[PDB]
This record gives sequence, C-alpha cells and structure tokens, in this order.
Amino acid sequence: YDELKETLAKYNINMDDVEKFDIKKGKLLVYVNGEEHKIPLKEIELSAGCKMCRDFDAEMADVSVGCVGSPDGYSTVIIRTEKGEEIKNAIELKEGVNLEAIEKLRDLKLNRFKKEVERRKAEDEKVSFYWTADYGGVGKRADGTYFIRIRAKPAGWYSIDEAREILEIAEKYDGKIKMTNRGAFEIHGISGFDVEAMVLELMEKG
Amino acid sequence: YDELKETLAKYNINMDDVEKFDIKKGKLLVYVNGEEHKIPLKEIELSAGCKMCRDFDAEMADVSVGCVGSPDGYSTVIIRTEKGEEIKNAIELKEGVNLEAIEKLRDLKLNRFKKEVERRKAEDEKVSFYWTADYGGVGKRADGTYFIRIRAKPAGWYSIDEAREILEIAEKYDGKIKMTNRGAFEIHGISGFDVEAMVLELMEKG
Ligand SMILES: Cc1cc2nc3c(=O)[nH]c(=O)nc-3n(C[C@H](O)[C@H](O)[C@H](O)COP(=O)(O)OP(=O)(O)OC[C@H]3O[C@@H](n4cnc5c(N)ncnc54)[C@H](O)[C@@H]3O)c2cc1C
Repeated sequence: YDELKETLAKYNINMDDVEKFDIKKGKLLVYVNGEEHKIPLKEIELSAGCKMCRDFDAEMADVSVGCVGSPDGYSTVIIRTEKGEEIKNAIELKEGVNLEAIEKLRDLKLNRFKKEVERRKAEDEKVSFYWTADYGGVGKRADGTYFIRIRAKPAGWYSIDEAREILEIAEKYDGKIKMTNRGAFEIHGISGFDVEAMVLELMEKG
Repeated sequence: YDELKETLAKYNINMDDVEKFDIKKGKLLVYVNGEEHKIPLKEIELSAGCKMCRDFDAEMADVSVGCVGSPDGYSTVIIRTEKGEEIKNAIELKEGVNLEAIEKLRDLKLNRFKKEVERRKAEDEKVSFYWTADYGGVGKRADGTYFIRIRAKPAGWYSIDEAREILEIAEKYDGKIKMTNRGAFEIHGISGFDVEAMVLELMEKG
C-alpha cells in the first residue's frame, strides 16, 4: 500500500481521491476526479513475493475470473470444477475468449519467476523449492537434494534404448541410479534448481 | 573296442596279443611282442561322445591321476579335496609337475569341444547345453533360451558406467532387460550357444 501511495504521490495523484484502479496491457490505470492517468507497470515496485510466483490464472480455483482475453466490460471466466460450473446459472456466458492472450501472461509470469530463481541461485540466497510438489515421483532426500522415481514399467521390462535414455538424463543432471524393489529406476541427488527441468525432459521422452 | 581292434589290424597288430597301451604326446603307444608301435591319435576314430567333452583333468574328483606333466614311471596327482588329501599317506609325493603340459591339453580339449558345437550349430544338429550349469545366475526360459541374472549390487546402486556396460553386453547377444524385485539386472533371451561367452564377458567387466 505505502509503495503504491508513494508512486501515486510522484504523479501528484492523491490515493484518497482515486475512483478506480486497473491493470491492462502491462500498465496501471488510475481514475481520479475525471480522466484516467496511465502509469507503466515498470515504474511501480511490486510486492517482493510476487517475483517468486508461478500461478497467473489461479489454476486450482473452482472458477477463475479476470479481464485478459475478453472484451472490456466483460469478465473472463475459466471454469475448472463442478462447483465452478454453477456460475453458468448465475451468468449468461459467451464463448470466444482470446486463449493466446491469457497464455502470454502465463509465460511472462513464469519468465519473471525463472529470473528471480536464477538470481537467488547466483547470489547464494534462500530458495524454497515449493513447485517440486507440482510433479509426481519427486521425493526429498535427507541431504536436501531430491530423488526422482520413474514409475516401474510392466513386469520390469525396459528396452535398451529406454534404459540408455534414462542414464543420459541422469548423467546430465549429476544423478545416481538406484533400482527399487518394484523394478523402477530412481535417480538420486538432483538439485532443487534442476528438478522441474529434468522431470519435463523425462516426460518429453515418454 | 571294435574300432580300436580294426585300427590295430591295419598296422598288422592283433589286439589280443597287446601287452600294454599308452597315450603319450599325441600318439597311441602299443606294446606287443616286446616292441613299441606308435600310431598318431589323428588316424584313430575316438568315441563320438568325446567330441562333446570339456573336462580333461577330472576337475571334480577328490584326486585326479594322470601321466601328463610328470616323468616317465610316475603319475601326476592333483589333490582337490580332503578325501583326496589322504593319498599323501599312501604315496611319497614330489613337487615339480609341468603345469603347462596339463593346461595345453585342457585347451586342446576345449577347442575340440568348441569346434564340434559350432559344427552342430551350422548343421542344425542337436546340442545339449549341459555346461550352462557351470555358472551361477543362469536360468532356462520357457522357450529354450536362457536368462542371466547379475547378482544385485548393495542397496540397488549402480554407476552410470556399470549400467551402460550391462546394456552393451545385452545388446551384443540380443538380450532383453528385466529388473528384478531384488534390484538386479536380468538379461533374457540368450541362446544356449552364447551363454558361456556372455557370462565370461560379464565376469571380465567385474
Ligand atoms: C491484485 C490484483 C491483480 C490482478 N491482476 C489481474 C491481471 O493481471 N489480469 C487479469 O485479467 N485480471 C487481474 N485481476 C482481476 C481483475 O482485476 C478483476 O478482479 C476480475 O476480472 C473480476 O472482475 P469482476 O468485475 O467480475 O469482479 P467484481 O464483481 O468487481 O468483484 C471483485 C472481487 O475481487 C475481490 N478482490 C478485490 N481485491 C482483492 C485482493 N487484493 N485480494 C483478494 N480479492 C480481491 C473482491 O473481494 C471481489 O469479490 C487482478 C485482481 C487483483 C485484485
């Protein structure tokens, strides 16, 4: 609040008189005593934790609502659960949302997060690797690194090509091979900084 | 017996009058009428089953006795068990056996066996893979090929290099990878003709 008020003070805008705020096209819009003042987002310092955030569209909500992707005066509605489906009784909904506009904001937020994580890695600052729990098969070892379990293939049969692919990915991330008593490859010693990239690489290979 | 008798008849020897036989340095020695006759073993047909034999020195006996590697009028004595050690009480034994003379015949016999198995392979003749039981970790599959179980390493840890070596040997012999519920690599589909060569290769890699 103090940062936004101080920023408004720079443009000679009294916060106590503002009619409405808005954030559109990467700019903050202020409506006070008549016309709307345009302030670039770059010029306002965001809450620090927002730099560590990955979730643009509230992907876990029953229903998510925003302005991006839909005409002005309308709200974008993303229905995700049967509870969220009840909004169809309350609102006359239309199709035609601009899906690519929403995805662009997903990527910009993720790139902001990647820059902040890289900066913490370079500066020896603390990182909580909270997104490892986004993925199945990830466990935390006693020493603060992670193991990644590749779900056992039926009857423990692996093609030579498949096994070689697993070893190549393990080598790339300095992982160590452990064979479980259910016939799975489990790769140990993965840095929290590498877990997401390695899992996606494994998923890409099937 | 009939083959030896007819062979001797060709050299004008009546087997009934023979005083002693000997096999030394590639020859059949025949002592008859106070004479020594030498017949190259190459001119004599051996019993068919000997071509499929691997064991020159009776390697499973309590004590094995022969003439190779010791001076004329002595017997070579290879003691292998505590039962065999009792011969030390019956015989004043001497050291100095020519071990290479014995090894030379081990390898000649093995090479003869390899030639006959290869001949049978080429002719699609019946081979009994009786020597697969010389090695641990070898099992017979339902379809007449074999699996080779690599004894699980402690806690199922394998170096990337170790796993790659196993896969390379599996590939060479057209083997298929199965991971056991004790953390072992088990290689399936190995021909009886290849089992020994493959096991020795794995043993060579440690
Ligand atoms: C901080 C912030 C950033 C946003 N950024 C974007 C964006 O980048 N892109 C985008 O498309 N939309 C964004 N929105 C959402 C958008 O501004 C609207 O809130 C949304 O479209 C709903 O509009 P509405 O007219 O349907 O809701 P309304 O009927 O106006 O109701 C708004 C609801 O928002 C809730 N609310 C308001 N402020 C907050 C807050 N600080 N914390 C929690 N709840 C709050 C109120 O409780 C209210 O129920 C943002 C909203 C906020 C609060």
